Amino acid sequence: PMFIVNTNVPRASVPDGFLSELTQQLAQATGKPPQYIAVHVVPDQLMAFGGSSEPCALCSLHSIGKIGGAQNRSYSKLLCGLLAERLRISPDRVYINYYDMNAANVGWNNSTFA
Amino acid sequence: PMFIVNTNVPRASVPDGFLSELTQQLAQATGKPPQYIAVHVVPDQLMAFGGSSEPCALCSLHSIGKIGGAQNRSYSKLLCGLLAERLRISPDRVYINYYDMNAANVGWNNSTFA
Amino acid sequence: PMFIVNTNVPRASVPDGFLSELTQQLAQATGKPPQYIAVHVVPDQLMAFGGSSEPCALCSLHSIGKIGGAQNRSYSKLLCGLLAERLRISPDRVYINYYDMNAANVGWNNSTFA
Ligand SMILES: O=C(O/N=C/c1ccc(O)c(F)c1)C1CCCCC1
Ligand SMILES: O=C(O/N=C/c1ccc(O)c(F)c1)C1CCCCC1
Repeated sequence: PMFIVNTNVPRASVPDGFLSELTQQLAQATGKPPQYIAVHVVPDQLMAFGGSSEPCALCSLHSIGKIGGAQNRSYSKLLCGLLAERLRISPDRVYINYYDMNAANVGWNNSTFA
Repeated sequence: PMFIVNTNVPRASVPDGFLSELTQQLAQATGKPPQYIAVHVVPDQLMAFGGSSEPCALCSLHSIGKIGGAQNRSYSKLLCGLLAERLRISPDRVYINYYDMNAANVGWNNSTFA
Repeated sequence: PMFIVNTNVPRASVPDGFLSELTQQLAQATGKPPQYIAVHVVPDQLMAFGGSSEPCALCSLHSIGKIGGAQNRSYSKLLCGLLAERLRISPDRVYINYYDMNAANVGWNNSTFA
């Protein structure tokens, strides 16, 4: 799985251990080994949500399977919770795009997961 | 809707009010309330288009519905026009990927839009 | 085609000519005219792969067609090879998401490719 967070929150406001927490929590939530989890946080972005520049986040979670109605609701609760607690971003100013990737469309280690 | 623009144009060349203009124009074009529109501009990027480092932009527009042949052509005219007028980027050096998202695959406020 | 690479490798470690090499190699691999190839490299990123902050890369390749099982394996060999040789990133710390875009969903020059 791959989780990316783009936010206007300042780099200094991202707490130590944030990437490790995301990795652990996502491994738990998706049921995939943490060794396969990639996380990426991009602070200090020029963005607006609803026409406002208050703290917000635009994210994406890509996974080969483990994507669906109920699972995505669970992921959203978990991730919005983390963003709210760690980055002080209101859940209603967070968008998370979920992508169910086909194994043949994910490259890794000179080949794909097909 | 979520609109992201990545460009090699310098931050200083992005006019004040650009995010607000994108928000307003997108609300009008998509027919959705501005409160749901998210915009993200990323300047000073290391990119090339056609092998050239002249001004260019790689963008994406994600929306739950309101994506299709005719609509996308209209979105492209609007957005390329704005990029040309505000950032001085030639329309033929702009790529905009459109994504019609399923409500179940968009997280927001601790849940999804499903 | 559009290729984007996000990495924690420092800007200074990206060799001169890297964007041109990616452009030429992608033109060759996809069979697409070089003038239609867009490349974007984003260094100095805050990311982790498998919980580790050792050099890694999260990438994406979007193309209208020319995406499939065998082709993606070939693209992965090519791109991981380039990332390993030029940025010193181990192939097993690279993820590349492949997207087969519909011509109607790609905007360019005030319209789409439909
Ligand atoms: O590592 C990933 O997650 N997928 C794991 C996975 C679980 C079961 C399975 O059968 C697979 F083929 C792959 C990918 C990383 C790149 C973005 C898509 C998910
Ligand atoms: O807020 C968004 O736009 N979609 C709005 C929307 C309009 C009509 C509709 O029936 C929907 F289910 C959703 C999403 C934000 C995340 C990226 C995809 C668009």
